[PDB]
Amino acid sequence: LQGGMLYPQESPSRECKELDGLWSFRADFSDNRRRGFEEQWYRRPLWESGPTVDMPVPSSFNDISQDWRLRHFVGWVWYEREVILPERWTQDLRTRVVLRIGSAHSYAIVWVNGVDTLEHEGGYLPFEADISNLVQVSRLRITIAINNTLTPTTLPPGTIQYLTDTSKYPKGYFVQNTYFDFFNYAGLQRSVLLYTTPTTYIDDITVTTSVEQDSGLVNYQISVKGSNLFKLEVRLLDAENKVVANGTGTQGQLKVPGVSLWWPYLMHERPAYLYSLEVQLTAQTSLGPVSDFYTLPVGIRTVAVTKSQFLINGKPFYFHGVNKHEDADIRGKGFDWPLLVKDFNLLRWLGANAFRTSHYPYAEEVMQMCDRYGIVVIDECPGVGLALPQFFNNVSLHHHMQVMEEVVRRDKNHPAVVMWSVANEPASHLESAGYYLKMVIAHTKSLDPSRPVTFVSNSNYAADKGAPYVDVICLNSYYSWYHDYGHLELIQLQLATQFENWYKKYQKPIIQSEYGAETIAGFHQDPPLMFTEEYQKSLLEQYHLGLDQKRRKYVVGELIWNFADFMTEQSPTRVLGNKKGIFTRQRQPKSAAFLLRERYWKIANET
Amino acid sequence: GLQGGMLYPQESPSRECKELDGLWSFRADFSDNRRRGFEEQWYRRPLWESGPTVDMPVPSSFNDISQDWRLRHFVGWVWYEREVILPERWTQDLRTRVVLRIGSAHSYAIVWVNGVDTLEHEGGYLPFEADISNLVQVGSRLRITIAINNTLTPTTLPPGTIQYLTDTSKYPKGYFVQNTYFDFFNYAGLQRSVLLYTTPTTYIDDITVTTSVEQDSGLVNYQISVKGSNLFKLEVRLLDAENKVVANGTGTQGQLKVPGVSLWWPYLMHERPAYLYSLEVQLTAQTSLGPVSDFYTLPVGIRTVAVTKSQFLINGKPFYFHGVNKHEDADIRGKGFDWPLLVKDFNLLRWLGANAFRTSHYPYAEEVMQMCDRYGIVVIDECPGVGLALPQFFNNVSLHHHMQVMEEVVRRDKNHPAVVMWSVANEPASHLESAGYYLKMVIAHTKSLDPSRPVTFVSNSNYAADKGAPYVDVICLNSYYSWYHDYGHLELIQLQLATQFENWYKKYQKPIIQSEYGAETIAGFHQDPPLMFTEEYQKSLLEQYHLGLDQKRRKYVVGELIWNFADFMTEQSPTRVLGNKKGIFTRQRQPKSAAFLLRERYWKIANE
Amino acid sequence: TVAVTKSQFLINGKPFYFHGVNKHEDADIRGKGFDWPLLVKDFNLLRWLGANAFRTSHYPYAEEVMQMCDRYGIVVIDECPGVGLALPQFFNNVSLHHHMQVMEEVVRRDKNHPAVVMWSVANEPASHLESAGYYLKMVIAHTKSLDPSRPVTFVSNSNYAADKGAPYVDVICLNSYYSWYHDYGHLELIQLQLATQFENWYKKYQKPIIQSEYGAETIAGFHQDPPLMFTEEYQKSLLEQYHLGLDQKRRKYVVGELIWNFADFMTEQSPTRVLGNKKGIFTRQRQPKSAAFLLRERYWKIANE
Ligand SMILES: *[C@@H]1O[C@H](CO)[C@@H](O[C@@H]2O[C@H](CO)[C@@H](O[C@@H]3O[C@H](CO[C@H]4O[C@H](CO[C@H]5O[C@H](CO)[C@@H](O)[C@H](O)[C@@H]5O[C@H]5O[C@H](CO)[C@@H](O)[C@H](O)[C@@H]5O)[C@@H](O)[C@H](O[C@H]5O[C@H](CO)[C@@H](O)[C@H](O)[C@@H]5O[C@H]5O[C@H](CO)[C@@H](O)[C@H](O)[C@@H]5O)[C@@H]4O)[C@@H](O)[C@H](O[C@H]4O[C@H](CO)[C@@H](O)[C@H](O)[C@@H]4O[C@@H]4O[C@@H](CO)[C@@H](O)[C@H](O)[C@@H]4O)[C@@H]3O)[C@H](O)[C@H]2NC(C)=O)[C@H](O)[C@H]1NC(C)=O
Ligand SMILES: *[C@@H]1O[C@H](CO)[C@@H](O[C@@H]2O[C@H](CO)[C@@H](O[C@@H]3O[C@H](CO[C@H]4O[C@H](CO[C@H]5O[C@H](CO)[C@@H](O)[C@H](O)[C@@H]5O[C@H]5O[C@H](CO)[C@@H](O)[C@H](O)[C@@H]5O)[C@@H](O)[C@H](O[C@H]5O[C@H](CO)[C@@H](O)[C@H](O)[C@@H]5O[C@H]5O[C@H](CO)[C@@H](O)[C@H](O)[C@@H]5O)[C@@H]4O)[C@@H](O)[C@H](O[C@H]4O[C@H](CO)[C@@H](O)[C@H](O)[C@@H]4O[C@H]4O[C@H](CO)[C@@H](O)[C@H](O)[C@@H]4O)[C@@H]3O)[C@H](O)[C@H]2NC(C)=O)[C@H](O)[C@H]1NC(C)=O
Ligand SMILES: *[C@@H]1O[C@H](CO)[C@@H](O)[C@H](O)[C@H]1NC(C)=O
Ligand SMILES: *[C@H]1O[C@H](CO)[C@@H](O)[C@H](O)[C@H]1NC(C)=O
Repeated sequence: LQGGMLYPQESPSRECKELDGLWSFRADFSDNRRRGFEEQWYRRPLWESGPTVDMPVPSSFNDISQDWRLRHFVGWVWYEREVILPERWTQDLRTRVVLRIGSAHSYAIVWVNGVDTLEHEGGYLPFEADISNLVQVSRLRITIAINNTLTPTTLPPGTIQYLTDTSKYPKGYFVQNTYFDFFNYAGLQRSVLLYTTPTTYIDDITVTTSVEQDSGLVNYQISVKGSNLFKLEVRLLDAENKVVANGTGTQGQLKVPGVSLWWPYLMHERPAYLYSLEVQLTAQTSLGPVSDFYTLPVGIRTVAVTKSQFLINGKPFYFHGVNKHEDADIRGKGFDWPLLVKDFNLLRWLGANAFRTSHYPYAEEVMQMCDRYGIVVIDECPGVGLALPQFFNNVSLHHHMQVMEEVVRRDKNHPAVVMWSVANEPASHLESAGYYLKMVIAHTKSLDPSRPVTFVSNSNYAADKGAPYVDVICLNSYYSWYHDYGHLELIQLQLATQFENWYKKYQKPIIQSEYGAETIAGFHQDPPLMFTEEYQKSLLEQYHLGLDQKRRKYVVGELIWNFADFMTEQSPTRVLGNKKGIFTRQRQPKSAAFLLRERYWKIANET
Repeated sequence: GLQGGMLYPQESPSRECKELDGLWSFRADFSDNRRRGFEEQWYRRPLWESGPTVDMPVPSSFNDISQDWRLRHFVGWVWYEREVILPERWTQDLRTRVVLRIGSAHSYAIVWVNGVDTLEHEGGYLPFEADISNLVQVGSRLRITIAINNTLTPTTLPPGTIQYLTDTSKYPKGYFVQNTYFDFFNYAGLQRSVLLYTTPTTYIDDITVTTSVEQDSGLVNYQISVKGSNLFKLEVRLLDAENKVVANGTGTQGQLKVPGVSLWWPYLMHERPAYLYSLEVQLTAQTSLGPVSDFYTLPVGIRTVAVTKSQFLINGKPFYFHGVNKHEDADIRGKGFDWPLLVKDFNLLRWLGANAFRTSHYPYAEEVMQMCDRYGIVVIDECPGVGLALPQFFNNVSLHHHMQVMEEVVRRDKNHPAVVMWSVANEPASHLESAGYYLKMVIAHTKSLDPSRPVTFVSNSNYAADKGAPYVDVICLNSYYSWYHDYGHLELIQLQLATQFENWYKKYQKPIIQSEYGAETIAGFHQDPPLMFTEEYQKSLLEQYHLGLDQKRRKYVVGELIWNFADFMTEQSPTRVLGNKKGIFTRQRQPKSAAFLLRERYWKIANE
Repeated sequence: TVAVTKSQFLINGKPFYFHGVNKHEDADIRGKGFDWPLLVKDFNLLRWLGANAFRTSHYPYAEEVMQMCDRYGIVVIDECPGVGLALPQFFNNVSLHHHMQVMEEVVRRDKNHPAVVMWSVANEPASHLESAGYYLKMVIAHTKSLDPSRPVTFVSNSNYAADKGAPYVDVICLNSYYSWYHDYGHLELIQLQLATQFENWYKKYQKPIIQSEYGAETIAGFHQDPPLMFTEEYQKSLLEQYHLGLDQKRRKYVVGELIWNFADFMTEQSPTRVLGNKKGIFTRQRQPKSAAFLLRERYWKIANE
C-alpha cells in the first residue's frame, strides 16, 4: 500500500498537538448494529443523536463503565472530540495538517466536520490522513466509528454465531467466538494527535546497518512527497550529538569510523548505543522555499542465524526474557506512561534482555524504549488464533501479507527489533497452513533483508508444515500444566525429547518461546499443587534444568509466559484472566519472579 | 494567591495549549548535605552532564516507578528536565505571551528555563506559573529544569519534623527520618500536568463569578481582571447548554439576568442535574503591537448554598450529603493524574449513588473539579491542613502560610459550582487554645475571600474540648466506634453515636456531617460472627453507623461520608497493612461486599 | 544429659544448637483443642523444616505433644503460663506463691520427658521492676529445688541494663523484632542492632544466649518489591538479616534461635492484629509461606555443619 509512517516528532519544521483526554462516546446497541449509519450521526455533534458518555483516550472502553452490556459489546462504537486549532494552521497554506490515529480495531472510519476522510482495517497499527483541505477552507470536529467484530478474514480471526433456539437463547442472541487467549478489548487504545509538516516533506526513511572491520556502515533511503525539486542533507550524530558522518540525496551509505555498536542490555557494559540520523530537506514549492527536519535514532548492529547460534554483531546471543501483553487494570490495552516505565524498570531488575510482543505490535513508544534500554524484541503481527481450516485461504493470505507489510513499515528502523514473528500457534499441521506460512514468511523476508523471520508453534515436530520455512524454531510447551496435570516429575524427560526430536528434524536454532503455570498469588502448598506459588517455582526449576542441557548447544532462547497476569475471556480455566504472570497485574513480583531473576543474572554473568 | 489570577488553561481563538506529558529526565540528589545540585549548579547544563539520570513519567509520583529502595523513601531534592521544540510563531511573533504552567509540585519547587532562575513555589497540590516570553523570544529547544523538595517541616502544610538519630550502636552514621502525623504516603514528583500555553500580551487574567436566584430568574455576577494595556473593552455573553446566548453585557463587572433559569442541581437531587451555562469573555485591547483579541470561556452553574441551624440548603432546598472521602492514589503512579482512573472513579461514584466527596486531604487536580461540575458531585474542598498534631505547628508563621494556602485554594476553585464548602483542616489539635485562635483566623480569612460558601474544618476532638468548633458553619465529625477503641464491640456503636450527636448539637446548635467512619478491611477475609478486618465486620460496622445516622438525619445531621472510597497507600507501621484498607473499593477500583450495602442505602436515601 | 557453660548448651556432653520454632496450641474451629491429625502434621512439618526444637509458648502443651517430642527427638523448652505479667500489681506474694505451685504442677507432669531440656518460668514479664527481679529469683530457685536435672530460664524483652531477672537464669533468652516493632520498615538496621544486642547482653552476663523470638507479620499473598511490612518479601528479608546477625555469634555464645512463629494463630481483636497474629512461617492451615523454605534451607545447612 501507500507511503511512509514515521513516528511523529516536533522539529524546527513540525509541530504536534496531542488529543489525549476526554472524548464523547456512544456504543450503537441497535439490533442491526447500523442505526448510527442510518441516522448519519456523523453529520452533527454526537450528543444531538442521543445519550453520550465520557470515554478517556488512550484507553480500552471495556472496563471503564459499570454498564453490563458494554464490556462484551460487539459492533460499532462512536467517539468524538472537538478541537480548536492554532490559527496559523488554518490560515497559512504552507502548513500541512495531519490527523494520526495510533490504532483502532477491525474497522475504523473517521469523519472530519462530518466529511468521511479516513478508513483503516485492522487493529494495533497506526493510520493517518492529510486534513489540510478540510481545515483551511470555528472548531474541528473529529468523529471516529470503530468496529470490533472479528471474522474469518480479520487478524486475529474469529467467528460470529447466531443461536436461534428460542428455548435456550433470547431473540437475536449471537456470540463472538475466538481462538486466542487474551481479551478482545477495544477503543482508541493509543495516542491520537494532529501534527504538521511543510507541504513538501520527508515521508519515509529506511535505514539498515552493517559493520566493516571496526567501521560502522549506515545505509539510508529517503522518500519525499510534494515537490520533486529539492535537496537532502543527512548527518549522523553520536550520543553527545557530534557529527561523525554526513551525506546527501535520497539514498546513500554513511561510514562511521571506530563505531560504537548497539548491544543488548547485559551483553555490553554500555548497551543500546544510539546515534541519530538528522535529515534535512530543502525544497522549492508553490509558495517559496521550505525546510523540513526529521531525526531518526540509529543503532548500528547486525543479526544473523547459523544452524545452532543466533548472532548479534557476530557474537552468540541467548534470549533470556519474557512474553508480555498490553494490559492493565481499568484501561485495558490503553497506553500509559507510568506503567511503561515501571515495566522497563522491572525488565532490567529481572535481568531480562528480550521480549516478544505476544501477540500483536505494541505501541511505538514501547519500541522506542526498547531501542534505548537494549531490550531486544521479537516483533509479532496479530496472526494469532488461526485455529480453524477456514482461516487459511487466498483472501486471508493476502490480508496477512498486507498486515506484515504494515508492521515492517512501522518498525523496520528499530535496532531493538531482531526478529519478525508472523504468527502464534497457527494450525500449522495443515498443508494449507504450511503454504500460507511459507508465503507470509517469504513476503516478510522480501520486505526487510536485515532480520530473521519465524512463527511460534505448538505443533508436533513431525506434523508442522510451517517449520521448514522459519529461520529460528520457536516452541511453546507446558508439560505437567496442559497435560499430565501436576506431574512435575515428567518435565525434564518430555523437554529433552522435545528438543532432540525438533533439532534432529530441522538442524535450526530453537527458542523455548513459552512455558509457565497459572499461579494465584498467595496460594501455598507443600507438596506443591497446581495454582500455588510453589508449583510455579517447581515447574520453572524443571524447565530451567532441561533448558540447561541444550542452551550451550542449539537452544538460543527462553521466554517465560508471562511477564504479568492479564485479562482473557471468561471460561472455567481462566480465573479472572490468565494468571501465569511472574508479576501480578499490578506489577508486583510473585515468589517465582525472584527465582527467574536469579537465573537471568547468572546466565548473563556467564559472560 | 497573592499574584494575579490562576484560570485553568484552555484553547480558544486567542490561546494555544501544549502539554508536556511523557518522559522527563530525572535524578535524585543523594549527596549527604542534599545540596550537591545547587553547589554544582546542575541547571546550567543538560541534566545528564552532571551524572546518571533515568526516565521519569510525568504526571506521576516518582516513588513507586523504580525498584530503588532508597528512592521510594527519599527525602531531599529531586531534579526533572525536559527539552521542548517550540512553534516558530511563539518565538518570532512578539505579540505572543508564552506561559509555563506547573500543575503542582511539593514543599518547594524551583524552575529554570535555559538555566535561568524563573519560577519558585512553596507548598504542594497547587498550580504555579511564569511568563517566559522574554526567554523564548531571543531571535533551539527550550530546556525546562525543575528541582522539587519533599521535606516536611513545622511550617509546611502538611507539617512534619526531621529527626537525626546519632546513636551509632543503633543507626548508621547520617541516619535521619521524616516524622509525619497524617495518614497517607508523602508521595512526590510532578504529579499533575505541566504545560505551555499562550495568550496575547494584553489578556484576561482573572474572572470571579457568583450566582443567585430571584424568583424564576438566575443572576450571574461577574468580575474580570485584565493585565497588559490599560485601554480595552470587554464583552461578556452567557450561553445555555445548546450554545445559544441567553444574556450579555460589558465591562470589568456586571450582572447578567437569566430569565427562566435552569439551576445547577446535585446528582440525584434533580432528574437533569449539573446544568452548566458558559460565560464567554471576549477582550478587545489596544497594545504596542496593535489591537488584540482575547477569548476565555468559563463554565457556570447557577446555584446557591446556605446553612441554617439544622439544614444545608442548595438552591433553598434541604440537601443531604451521602458520599465518600477520596484520595489521589493508585498503583504505580502514586498521586499521578490519570484519565482512565478519573472516569472510572466518577462512574463508580454515580453507580454508588454518591452525591458528594471531600477532597481529603488536599485540593485535587483541576480536572477532577471540572468533572464534579459536569457530573453534579458536590465537593467539600479541603486544603492540605492535615497532621497539625503538635503544639509547635501552631505558630504565627504557620498561620500566615496557611492563610496564603487558603487564598491559593480559593483563587483556584472559587468558580466551581460543585464546590459547596471549604475545609481549612483535618483533625488539627483543636483542643489547644493556640489551635482555636489559629483556626478562628484561617476561617475568618477564608470567609473574607469568598462570601458565597460556608467554611468548616474536620474534627476528631472531644465536643467539650474543641476550641475551633465555635467558628465552623457546619460541624464535621470523624469517629470510628468499635474500630479505634472498644475493639470489636459493634454493639456499642448506636449508643456512642447517639451520645456524639446529642452532645455536639446541644453545645453548638449547628448542622453536623459524619465526615469519617469505617473499618480496615482486607478483601477476602471472612468470618461469622464478624471480626475486625473481615468484609462482614465492615458491613456490620456500616449497618450500625447507618442506624445511628437514621435517628438524626431528618433533624440536624446533614451528611455522611464513608472513609474511604478506596484502599490507598500510607507509611509503614504495624497498624497499616500495605496502606489504609478502609476502602469500600479496592485500590484497583472493584467493590468489596460493603460497597453494595452502601449503594443500596444511598439510592434509598436519594429516592426519599 | 543436659548442662550449660558460660558459652555452650551441652547435650550428652556435646555442644548443641537450638534451630527451632515457637508454637501455640491453635487451629481453625477447635481453637486450642487437641487433635491427632494436626499433631502428626505439625511434627511432619517440624522434621521437614529441619527444626530440632521448640518452646511451648506460652503454657504447657498436651501431654501427647510431649510424648511425640520424646519419640521424634524434638527438644523442648517447657514453659509455664507466666505470660502477660506486665503490671506492677501482678508481682505480689500471693501471685508468687501461686506461680510456685503452678511450676510444681508443670515439673510433676513433665519431669520424665527426655525431650524437655530446659524450664522457662515466664515470658516477657516486667522484669525491669525490682519486685519482678525478686519474684523471678524465687520461682527459679523453687524450680531448681523440684528438678536438679535441667537448666532454668525465663524469656525476656527487657533492656539489658534494666533486666532484674537476668542474674538468676542459667541461659539468657531474648526476644527482639528490629524493623518490625520499631523503626518500621528499616531492614537495614537489623544487623547493627542485633550486634549491639548480643555484645551488650554477653558483656554484662557472660551466659549462653538464645534468640527466642524474631519475625514479621505476613499476610500470605501480599507481595512487593522493594519489600514492605506484611509482604512475604519483607518476611524473607527480615529473616535473612536476622540470620546474618546470628551467624556472627552462633559459634561463640549464641546457642539457639527460635522463629516466631511456626504458624499464624488467633489473638484478641485490635488494630495491629489482622485476624490474629500473622507472623507464622506456615499458615494456620499448615501450608508454607515463602519464608518457610528460606528457614528450612538454613536449618538443614546448620544441621549438616
Ligand atoms: C530540602 O530538603 C532538605 C533535606 O531534607 C532540607 O534540609 C533539612 O531541613 C531540615 C528542617 O526542615 C533539617 O532538620 C533539622 O536539622 C536540625 C540540625 O540542623 C543542623 O545539622 C544538620 C545535620 O548536620 C550534620 O550533617 C550535615 C550534612 O552532612 C553536616 O554538614 C554537619 O556538619 C553535620 O555532620 C555531622 O553528622 C553527619 C551525619 O548527619 C556526619 O557525616 C558528620 O561526620 C557529623 O557527625 C544540618 O543538615 C543542618 O544544616 C542546615 O542548616 C545550616 C544553617 O544552620 C545550613 O548551613 C545548611 O545548609 C542546612 O541548611 C538547610 O536546612 C536548614 C534547616 O536546618 C534551612 O534553614 C536552610 O534553608 C537549608 O534548607 C544544621 O547544621 C535539627 O536541630 C532539627 O531537629 C530539631 O528540631 C525539630 C523541629 O523542632 C525537632 O523535631 C527535633 O527533635 C530537633 O529539636 C528538638 O527540640 C529542640 C527544641 O525545639 C531541642 O531542645 C531538642 O533537644 C531537640 O533537638 C531538624 O532535624 C535538616 O538538617 C536539613 N538537612 C539538610 C541535609 O540540609 C531543606 O530544608 C529543604 N529545602 C527546601 C527549600 O524545601
Ligand atoms: C461491524 O460490526 C457488525 C456487527 O458484528 C458486523 O456485522 C456482522 O458480521 C458478521 C460476520 O463477521 C455476521 O455474521 C454472519 O452472519 C451470517 C448470517 O447473515 C445474515 O443474517 C444475519 C442475521 O439476520 C437477522 O438479524 C439481523 C440483525 O438485526 C437483521 O438485519 C436481519 O433482518 C435478521 O433479522 C431476523 O432476526 C432478528 C434477530 O437477530 C430479528 O430481530 C428480526 O425480526 C428477524 O427475524 C444478518 O446480520 C446478515 O446481514 C448482513 O449481511 C447482509 C447481506 O446478506 C447485509 O445486507 C447486511 O447489511 C449485513 O451486512 C453486514 O455483515 C455482512 C456479513 O454477513 C458483511 O458482508 C457486511 O459488510 C455488513 O457488515 C445476514 O442477513 C452467518 O451466515 C454467518 O455464520 C456462518 O459463517 C460463520 C463463519 O464461517 C460460521 O462460523 C457459522 O457457523 C455460519 O456458518 C454456518 O451457518 C449455519 C450454522 O447454523 C450452517 O447451516 C452452515 O453449514 C454454515 O457453515 C455469520 O454468523 C453478522 O450477520 C453481521 N451482523 C450484522 C447485524 O450485520 C460488521 O460486519 C462489522 N463491520 C465491519 C466493517 O467491521
Ligand atoms: C558533509 O558536510 C560538509 C559540510 O557541509 C560538506 O562540505 C561535505 O560535502 C559533506 N560530505 C559528504 C556529502 O560526504
Ligand atoms: C449584548 O447583546 C447585543 C449583542 O452584542 C448588543 O446589541 C447589546 O448591546 C449587548 N447588551 C449589553 C451590553 O448589555
